[PDB]
Amino acid sequence: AVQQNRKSRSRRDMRRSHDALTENALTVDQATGETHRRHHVTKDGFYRGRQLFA
Amino acid sequence: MEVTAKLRGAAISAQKARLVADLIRGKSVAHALNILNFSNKKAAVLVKKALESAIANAEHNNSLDVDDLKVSTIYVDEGMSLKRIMPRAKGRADRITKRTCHITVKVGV
Amino acid sequence: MRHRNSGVKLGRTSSHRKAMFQNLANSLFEHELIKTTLPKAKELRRVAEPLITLAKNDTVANRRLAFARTRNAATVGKLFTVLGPRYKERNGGYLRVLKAGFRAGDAAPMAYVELVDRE
Amino acid sequence: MKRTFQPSELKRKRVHGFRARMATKAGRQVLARRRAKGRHSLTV
RNA sequence: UCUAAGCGGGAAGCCUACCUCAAGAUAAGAUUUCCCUAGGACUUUAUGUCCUCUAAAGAGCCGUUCGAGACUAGGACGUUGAUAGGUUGGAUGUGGAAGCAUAGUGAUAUGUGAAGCUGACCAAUACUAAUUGCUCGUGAGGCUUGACU
RNA sequence: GAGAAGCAUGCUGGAGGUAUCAGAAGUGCGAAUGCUGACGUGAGUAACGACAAAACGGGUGAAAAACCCGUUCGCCGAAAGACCAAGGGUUCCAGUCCAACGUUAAUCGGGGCUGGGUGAGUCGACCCCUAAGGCGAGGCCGAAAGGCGUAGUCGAUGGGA
RNA sequence: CCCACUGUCGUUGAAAAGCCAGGGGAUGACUUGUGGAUAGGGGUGAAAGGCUAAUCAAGCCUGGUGAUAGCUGGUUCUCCC
RNA sequence: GGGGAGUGAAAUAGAUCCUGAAACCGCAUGCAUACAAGCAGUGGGAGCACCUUUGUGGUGUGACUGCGUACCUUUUGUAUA
Ligand SMILES: [Mg+2]
Ligand SMILES: [Mg+2]
Ligand SMILES: [Mg+2]
Ligand SMILES: [Mg+2]
Ligand SMILES: [Mg+2]
Ligand SMILES: [Mg+2]
Ligand SMILES: [Mg+2]
Ligand SMILES: [Mg+2]
Ligand SMILES: [Mg+2]
Ligand SMILES: [Mg+2]
Ligand SMILES: [Mg+2]
Ligand SMILES: [Mg+2]
Ligand SMILES: [Mg+2]
Ligand SMILES: [Mg+2]
Ligand SMILES: [Mg+2]
Ligand SMILES: [Mg+2]
Ligand SMILES: [Mg+2]
Ligand SMILES: [Mg+2]
Ligand SMILES: [Mg+2]
Ligand SMILES: [Mg+2]
Ligand SMILES: [Mg+2]
Ligand SMILES: [Mg+2]
Ligand SMILES: [Mg+2]
Ligand SMILES: [Mg+2]
Ligand SMILES: [Mg+2]
Ligand SMILES: [Mg+2]
Ligand SMILES: [Mg+2]
Ligand SMILES: [Mg+2]
Ligand SMILES: [Mg+2]
Ligand SMILES: [Mg+2]
Ligand SMILES: [Mg+2]
Ligand SMILES: [Mg+2]
Ligand SMILES: [Mg+2]
Ligand SMILES: [Mg+2]
Ligand SMILES: [Mg+2]
Ligand SMILES: [Mg+2]
Ligand SMILES: [Mg+2]
Ligand SMILES: [Mg+2]
Repeated sequence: AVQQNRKSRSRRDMRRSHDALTENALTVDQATGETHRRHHVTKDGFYRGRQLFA
Repeated sequence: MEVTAKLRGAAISAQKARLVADLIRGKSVAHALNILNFSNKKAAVLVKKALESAIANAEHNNSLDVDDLKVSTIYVDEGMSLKRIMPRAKGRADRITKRTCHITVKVGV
Repeated sequence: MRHRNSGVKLGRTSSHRKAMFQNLANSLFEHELIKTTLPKAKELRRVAEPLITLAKNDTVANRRLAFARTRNAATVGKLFTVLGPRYKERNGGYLRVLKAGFRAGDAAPMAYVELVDRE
Repeated sequence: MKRTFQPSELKRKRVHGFRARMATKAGRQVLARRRAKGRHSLTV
């Protein structure tokens, strides 16, 4: 139910050794020149040579 | 020469912000701005605010060029907590600490 | 186990799920471009393309089927006058699902759903 | 669950008020005590 | 005289034998195949450092997904494409749709017609979505002995 | 220096400190399930309070799953609707703000700030009348303090335009 | 409407006594609002030592009071015999 | 919320504002650490890094190795589970 001894600050940092974040897949849409998330519509509505909500 | 920006009193804990601060430490300023732009974490917004402020200070007060800049230093410290009460079952009461942080960015060529 | 099973649950009862997908189909047929979550968008194809396939033949039984399945007279009128004759010579694939980032208050993956030859 | 307080303002005054305490000797001693201690409110 | 020397038989038991795992077996094994062969300075003089040039074989991120799955990992595919959805045909289940016509006072019955509808199945089919990409991974791999050259 | 300890000096600090020899003590802390404050481990883990249920388009905004407008879907309907008494005390309405408060965000709010808002011969209270019960001039009783009670006077939950 | 016989759940609860599904009484020795009376060795009790403000084989608050404890715990700098 | 400018003797004297300790939590540099079993020290002792001198010097780290079951209390007697 509960610990008998407190955890050292070393064993607490050893558990967090898998807690790191990674980056996303970002590409340059040289149809428009901007940076965008791969396979996603850009911030203003562009994708692979088409524009939504002109 | 490093140019500094401080964001004192962010309403997040330092353990949550250190994860985003580890992602951009030592990178070029444009790449770090991209990483922060396309993040779903809440600490990314505050860290992007502090980084934008450091770039503006470097270019206005010190008159530096931006494509040469780097995120040379960044670290997160703890702020002062807010103490609150949470009623529990059977008449018991727990103490809630609402945590705070200080973000410090240093941009340099 | 889930071997070779189709359909979603999406946290709802069967009847709520049916009602929600019918509502989505009606909204799509009216506006022709809507924004939803990606798991809701990919299951909407399986609900909304059969209605267009059905509206390609304008008989009284087909229109009564479309009304039993949409319960919306404006949608039935738009299917058998506009949408059916537009795709009369297209062999399926009348929608388009496009990933569109994440929701602010939620961090939920979102998508655009649009009709193919709109505007 | 029904709890113990169950307020009524007439009964509050008739059990604990100023005239109730002034109508006996031990109540006048309650009032003398509470004036010696410096309370900002003598009674309920 | 079965034992002291020497030579044997003997059980669902032991070791093999059958199935599964297994080189972190730190002694980290083997076999087939594939990839990398640019220049300058330089001194803490050695698998030494610095600057331009280079970025392979491959792996991963991402996407469409699975008879694989808690998250992972693992399998398949990403336009020179059937990976998923839809579309078209088939199969299956249910059991005689709607409209119309006829017979009947009516409930209803009959014909049109085993009709209409039919999740997850089989087969075809680029109609929709699998992109223009990015990151990692280098530039022949110390020394000493002994054999072949 | 045998020890409790002492001496010198760099940095910070910004106004007091004190030899020697006597004198007086709130004179030395690790423990008392000791007392007060602060901060850890558990752990970014359990949980986010009725299984009535949501979806989309537009607006405003720095930012919208949650606010406003619209179009649909769903739930209660002897209650999850309307109204009095008690209790509370401005929560009511408008403009404006979003730090804290709201188990998430909030542009919203029963939150902050600035103004506004409750109109009676007939509704109610007060008022006249009394029940139970209280207090009670004189009076009876009691070391004192005090107890009971007559005439009276109060006291609605009941009677009176 | 008043009650509380059984069971599952809940037991750092939605809750310091509940929910849900069933259960009993339901014109009476009934249920209930408002006001009042009884006060601690006392009251009240179709009686279980029950209740008397989440407290009952003698309520709570202040005082006597720093009660007493042949019991348990704790007791702080250095050196020498 | 900060960065310049400006005030002031002083701004890590800037309003949570004299001084600013410890527990606790970061970032940076050096060395060690992914074939090895236990109160984490102690006696040895190689290597590396930085200062310095021409060192049988100083500072940090510590491969490998002998020995080694916390403190208080109470007990005949406690690593004591
Ligand atoms: Mg650390
Ligand atoms: Mg409570
Ligand atoms: Mg499948
Ligand atoms: Mg869910
Ligand atoms: Mg139903
Ligand atoms: Mg078919
Ligand atoms: Mg039918
Ligand atoms: Mg003392
Ligand atoms: Mg202490
Ligand atoms: Mg202590
Ligand atoms: Mg755990
Ligand atoms: Mg868990
Ligand atoms: Mg959970
Ligand atoms: Mg809720
Ligand atoms: Mg009913
Ligand atoms: Mg109501
Ligand atoms: Mg209001
Ligand atoms: Mg909030
Ligand atoms: Mg208000
Ligand atoms: Mg009056
Ligand atoms: Mg009397
Ligand atoms: Mg008298
Ligand atoms: Mg009267
Ligand atoms: Mg009345
Ligand atoms: Mg029940
Ligand atoms: Mg009955
Ligand atoms: Mg008593
Ligand atoms: Mg008596
Ligand atoms: Mg007694
Ligand atoms: Mg004492
Ligand atoms: Mg200072
Ligand atoms: Mg200070
Ligand atoms: Mg090793
Ligand atoms: Mg061990
Ligand atoms: Mg003993
Ligand atoms: Mg013993
Ligand atoms: Mg021993
Ligand atoms: Mg043990």
